[PDB]
Amino acid sequence: QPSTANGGFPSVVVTAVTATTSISPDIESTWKGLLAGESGIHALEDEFVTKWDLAVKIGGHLKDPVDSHMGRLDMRRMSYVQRMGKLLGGQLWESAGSPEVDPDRFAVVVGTGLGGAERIVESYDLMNAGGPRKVSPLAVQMIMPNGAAAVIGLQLGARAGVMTPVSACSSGSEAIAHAWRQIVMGDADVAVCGGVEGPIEALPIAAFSMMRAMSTRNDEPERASRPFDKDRDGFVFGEAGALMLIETEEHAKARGAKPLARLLGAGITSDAFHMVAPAADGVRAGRAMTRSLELAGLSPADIDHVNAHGTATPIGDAAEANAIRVAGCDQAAVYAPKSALGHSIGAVGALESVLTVLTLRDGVIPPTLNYETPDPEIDLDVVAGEPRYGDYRYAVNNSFGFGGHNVALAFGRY
Amino acid sequence: QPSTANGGFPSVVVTAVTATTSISPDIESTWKGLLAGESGIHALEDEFVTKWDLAVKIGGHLKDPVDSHMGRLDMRRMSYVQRMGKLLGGQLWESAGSPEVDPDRFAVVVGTGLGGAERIVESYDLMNAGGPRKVSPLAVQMIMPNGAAAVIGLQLGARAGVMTPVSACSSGSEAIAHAWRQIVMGDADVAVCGGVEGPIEALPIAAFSMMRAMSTRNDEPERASRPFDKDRDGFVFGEAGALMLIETEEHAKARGAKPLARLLGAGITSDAFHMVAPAADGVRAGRAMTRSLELAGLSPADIDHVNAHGTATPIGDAAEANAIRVAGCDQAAVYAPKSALGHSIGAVGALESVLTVLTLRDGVIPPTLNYETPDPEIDLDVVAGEPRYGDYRYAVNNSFGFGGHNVALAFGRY
Ligand SMILES: CCCCS(=O)(=O)Nc1ccc2cnn(C)c2c1
Ligand SMILES: CCCCS(=O)(=O)Nc1ccc2cnn(C)c2c1
Ligand SMILES: CCCCS(=O)(=O)Nc1ccc2cnn(C)c2c1
Ligand SMILES: CCCCS(=O)(=O)Nc1ccc2cnn(C)c2c1
Ligand code: NA
Ligand code: NA
Repeated sequence: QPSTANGGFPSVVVTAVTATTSISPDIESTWKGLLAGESGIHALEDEFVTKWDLAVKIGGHLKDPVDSHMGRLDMRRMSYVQRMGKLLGGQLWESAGSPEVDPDRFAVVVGTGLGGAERIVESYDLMNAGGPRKVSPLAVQMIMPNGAAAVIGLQLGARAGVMTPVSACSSGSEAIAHAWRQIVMGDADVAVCGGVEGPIEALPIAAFSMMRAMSTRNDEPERASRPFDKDRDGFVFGEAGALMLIETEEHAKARGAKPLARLLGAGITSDAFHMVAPAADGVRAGRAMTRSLELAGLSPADIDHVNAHGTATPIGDAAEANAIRVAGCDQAAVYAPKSALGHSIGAVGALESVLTVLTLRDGVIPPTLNYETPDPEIDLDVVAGEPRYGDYRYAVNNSFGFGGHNVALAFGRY
Repeated sequence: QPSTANGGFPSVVVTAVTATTSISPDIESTWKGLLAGESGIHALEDEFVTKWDLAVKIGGHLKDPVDSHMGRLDMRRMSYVQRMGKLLGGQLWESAGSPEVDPDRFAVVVGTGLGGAERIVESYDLMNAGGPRKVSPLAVQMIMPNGAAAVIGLQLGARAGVMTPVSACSSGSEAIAHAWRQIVMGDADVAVCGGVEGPIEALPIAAFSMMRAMSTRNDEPERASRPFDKDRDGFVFGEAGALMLIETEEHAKARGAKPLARLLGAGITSDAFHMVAPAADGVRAGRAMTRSLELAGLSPADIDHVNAHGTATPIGDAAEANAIRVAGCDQAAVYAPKSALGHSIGAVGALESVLTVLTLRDGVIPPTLNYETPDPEIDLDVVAGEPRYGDYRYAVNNSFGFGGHNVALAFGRY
């Protein structure tokens, strides 16, 4: 049975990464800030907080707003997530040395949680105001959730598939999983993959708050996101988008690209348990980790590091602790980046996949912020206080999305 | 290099199908009507046609509306596409003999074009009216585009992955492609797959009409959808949803299920050409057909039948004729079901995949309606007049979606 370790799958490497976060528009500056213990989460200055008197008054807007890079034309022809995708797509390609690749062996897979939803309301207002002919001929291509991936595939010339998986919090990780599949099955040699997501506004806060999924620790915003802490009380929004470039090792060697890590396997399972709550027993989520190991050719003892999904909801962190144990990975050093960067839904799995790559590259795990009184019922080796330098050889990034979608990505040091 | 023909991939069969269309809620009755030359497309009786004086006054509502099967509870807890998914999911399972399968080897892949979009506007109205606490705690799970797939996976107990690809008109075909991948890569033994889509309303008509993508032949609704006809003038909406059950041949034999056809291979490519127009040269779209043949282990000469994407836009049918030629399949007998059933976007590839199965099962192709003066620049063997009974051994179903997403599915007679 084929595996990465036994050569049954081609070797696939990560050759470039890009991300915009609440800490910085530069991924290497985000990484430096994480290591320094910085948080992207602050008091929301937006007028809409006072207008609605929202329960949640904290979150992390992008440090550098996407639209500060968008002129009038882009603001009229693209939804927000398309604008963010176009921005990250060009940054990534430049960071990769702007390679000339075969378009027919080049795929794009970019997940997102929702799509161009703000253009739905706008098109509906324009039609109420002025009739059907005041809907833009660009409305369909802006609204459609595949729009961000299509923009990037068109911008970079990808003709071996342009795909958009939608699985809430796991969308950006699942995109990297399907890009890995598209390469190992032979349909592509190189792929841009990741996730983009919209900004923090009042309706998103209201919608997730009404599930009691969100922290309300407004007095101390940087202390609010507390994954695996006894005093956690839900997640915090932190805006983000992230893409990575993956390609076969032979493709990378032939064009002089230095891999940052290896992408060794990917597991996708489902809870079939509840529409928003994860299964308490963590069994299917752990099975996604196991599956990524099977495809990589690893055993649980090889896993030095787990980049947790760790949203800091009470039930989510408890389910994930069971999953890590179920997968036999609970000796691994655990990092929960949402402690610092918050939750960006459809982008966050991609962002955390980039962070996992950087952990393997630099042999260091940033501290999980606000991990001060460890939850007694959770016994994980959570990195905290200051970065932990260590000999990390293999790592799993977890993403467990609303709807019960479990994605685990197995990465290796190059 | 592995293929279905050389045993490199496990044999995968189609064991059950279900669909709701503008002709009938029963797939076998839809099939009978298609053979009899029936059209689902009629004059729209909806008040909103007069209210807005839409250019387009024709379309095919479902013969049996989804919500005539939905009580008060389902109407409050699910978006439309989730309600349609729940309806089709239960019908499919019953039609399959309600098998007991291993949940851990059971996947769901259901595409859709947009998602629970009507609940976005509703949640936003509820918040304007009564503040953030009058947004439902169910809003997130109703809005999220993965919601229909999650509903079906939860209803049927699928724990080997629940996935939602979004690729406009190719969403329902791409879902069947990823379900086939999930089985042949070893992650699952059985999968429910297909696509669901929302209903015809005024804003969707306005949005697609402003691209000049839609027929305006309101005087003769059943004559309006004219794929490959010289006098075509765009597509017609025809509501639909469709799912099929696929499983390994060994899984099917072990539980006494009679396969209706074989699912032999799937090709996914992209145009990277334009956000809504297909590439004129049809090259990448043809390459998707070729790729499905490579994975099946077939040559172009084996392809007896092509179930065309055939939307009846001027540029779309011309591009697809080039694609079929590029793929070496232009001796195949061509059917364009949108001539009778119209375009259901995210569901239509799944519906047409079911129709391809039935063509192989029954050795017959329904007539392409309204094919009366063949376009001189297109030279395809378009079935027309009355059904063509023939020895169809292998067939390709094409779906080429807005955004440049090309999916070809290779099917074989069982
Ligand atoms: C980290 C913030 C996540 C917010 S969200 O999950 O509700 N996605 C989201 C997606 C698209 C748009 C367009 N406008 N808006 C406001 C959007 C929001
Ligand atoms: C501009 C309208 C925002 C819609 S919302 O406020 O209800 N947020 C939202 C809701 C559901 C999902 C699933 N994925 N994602 C990202 C979501 C986001
Ligand atoms: C065959 C009709 C296709 C219409 S459409 O492409 O615009 N999809 C669509 C999807 C969801 C909803 C919810 N309400 N409405 C009106 C919807 C419409
Ligand atoms: C209830 C709001 C309807 C939004 S709409 O009228 O603009 N139609 C619409 C627009 C884009 C896409 C992509 N896929 N699909 C299916 C789509 C459908
Ligand atoms: Na993670
Ligand atoms: Na077709």
